[PDB]
Amino acid sequence: SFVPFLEPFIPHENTLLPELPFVTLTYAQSLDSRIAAKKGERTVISHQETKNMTQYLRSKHDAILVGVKTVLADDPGLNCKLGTPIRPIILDPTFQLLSKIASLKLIKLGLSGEGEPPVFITRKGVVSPDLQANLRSDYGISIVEIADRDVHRGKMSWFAILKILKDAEIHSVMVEGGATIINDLLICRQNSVPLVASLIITVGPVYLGKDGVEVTPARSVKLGNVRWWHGIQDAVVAASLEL
Amino acid sequence: SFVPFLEPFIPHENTLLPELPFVTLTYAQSLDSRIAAKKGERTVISHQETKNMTQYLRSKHDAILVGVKTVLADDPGLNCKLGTPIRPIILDPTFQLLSKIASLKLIKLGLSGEGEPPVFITRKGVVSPDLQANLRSDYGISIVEIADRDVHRGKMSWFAILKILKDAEIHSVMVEGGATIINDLLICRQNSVPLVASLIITVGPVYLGKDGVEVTPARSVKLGNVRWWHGIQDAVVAASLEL
Ligand SMILES: NC(=O)c1ccc[n+]([C@@H]2O[C@H](COP(=O)([O-])OP(=O)(O)OC[C@H]3O[C@@H](n4cnc5c(N)ncnc54)[C@H](OP(=O)(O)O)[C@@H]3O)[C@@H](O)[C@H]2O)c1
Ligand SMILES: NC(=O)c1ccc[n+]([C@@H]2O[C@H](COP(=O)([O-])OP(=O)(O)OC[C@H]3O[C@@H](n4cnc5c(N)ncnc54)[C@H](OP(=O)(O)O)[C@@H]3O)[C@@H](O)[C@H]2O)c1
Repeated sequence: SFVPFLEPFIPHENTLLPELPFVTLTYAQSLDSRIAAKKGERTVISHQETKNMTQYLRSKHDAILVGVKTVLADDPGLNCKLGTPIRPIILDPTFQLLSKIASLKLIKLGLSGEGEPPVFITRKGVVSPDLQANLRSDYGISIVEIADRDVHRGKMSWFAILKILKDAEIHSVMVEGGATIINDLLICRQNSVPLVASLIITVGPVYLGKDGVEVTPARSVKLGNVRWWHGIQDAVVAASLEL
Repeated sequence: SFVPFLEPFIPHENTLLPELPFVTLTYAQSLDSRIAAKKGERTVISHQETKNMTQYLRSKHDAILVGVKTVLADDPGLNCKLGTPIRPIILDPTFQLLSKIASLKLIKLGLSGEGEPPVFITRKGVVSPDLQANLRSDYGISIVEIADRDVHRGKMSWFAILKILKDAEIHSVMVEGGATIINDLLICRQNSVPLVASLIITVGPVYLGKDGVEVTPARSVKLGNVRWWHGIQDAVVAASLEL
């Protein structure tokens, strides 16, 4: 199955950037490299054989990270079906989700103990210190702020985010999407060294077409240590990013 | 290997559109569904194991088809390294390749006997009857014209093309690219029946990025009879198109 297949790619000590958590970038794509169907169309890409794999990967990571738009589009739970704890991290620069906090599935799971209470990553001063105290008391939420010095062209530095997480004793983070985060992380380097340690992609045998949500990085990206797995319907490629 | 994997997908007689050849649509893609690198960058997608697979598929087809821009970009051979004959078919509506005829690898192979002399598919009256006689004498070229009735908004009808090829006793055609032709054939139906009988895709473990040549159909497309294979570097998916 996928367990021996993934054994070299689950978080491990041989990190080229030890001030950062072990970063897994992982997503499910159609053949034409879409990760969501067009607006109004149901998204069916990954089948249960590879959904199980994703749950297994979540059991090996301290944290799971997605962007606001993923939260808005999917209302994900962001816990682990095996029952191991995993900390949800939401990249929400202006805290758009504030008005939905009481409705979110990830908030509910944090309150029911079926999940861990989330961390939202925002720009400086987006959430006032007393709003943070109320949200922390009412929902268990933490707010983590990125200084303006670490924001370039309106994008928070991935290095700054990961260093904060690592300093909060998050030793491994599973970044699951969406397309913006995937595209940025695929090309993000620190002195030629990729921040992503493991890249694990489910390929579903479907086309979602030109109006689906596309993944493609701004330049070409070479992979190393490639290994393929497949089941009845889906295939999975695991790899590292080349220098 | 890939031989028993491909046995259900190589040309066979159980065809739903017997006035057409058996059509295999087959290409090599990056993970981000690009079939060629950005302008001026080298395109390395398919590794030797699947290059061998492509040559094996050519040995099962009467004909191989590409568009002009593929020929311009790649100057391809379009023969079969196993030594079996395969007829090159070039979709070239205005015969842009006229000026390059003497230089093209595929013409040289036709003249050397390592390949078969090509067929060019043009609009009506693009190549005068005595230019065709000369080109047929000087290079072995055949010109096939598509009637104006079968051309809509500049695009020739695939149903008309394949009918002509079938009527010329091409019983199976391997359509290899490029993106324009792949995108069109992925959605092309005749009374809900796809013209493509087999879809065979090599996925190479690489991203070519946003400036590469993208494959993605204009709407979502479902697959049937999905089967996966993988080697040391590449994966391969074989499927039919769903009704
Ligand atoms: N099939 C799969 O595996 C899979 C997995 C995950 C998600 N998805 C899909 O992905 C789609 C969404 O993708 P998306 O690209 O639209 O959204 P996304 O990547 O989840 O979120 C993007 C947003 O997050 C913020 N953000 C991300 N990186 C940032 C950075 N470095 N600095 C600052 N802010 C940053 C920005 O928020 P602001 O707009 O507030 O600046 C940005 O607009 C959904 O349809 C979802 O279903 C699919
Ligand atoms: N990795 C792989 O498997 C693979 C395989 C093949 C090709 N490729 C790459 O693909 C690129 C070519 O893609 P592309 O989309 O530019 O070219 P293409 O599909 O080979 O040719 C497109 C051109 O062919 C003509 N054409 C196609 N369908 C037609 C139709 N139904 N009716 C009339 N004319 C039609 C038109 O020529 P006019 O402009 O004269 O109308 C059109 O602009 C090249 O870079 C090549 O390297 C990659």
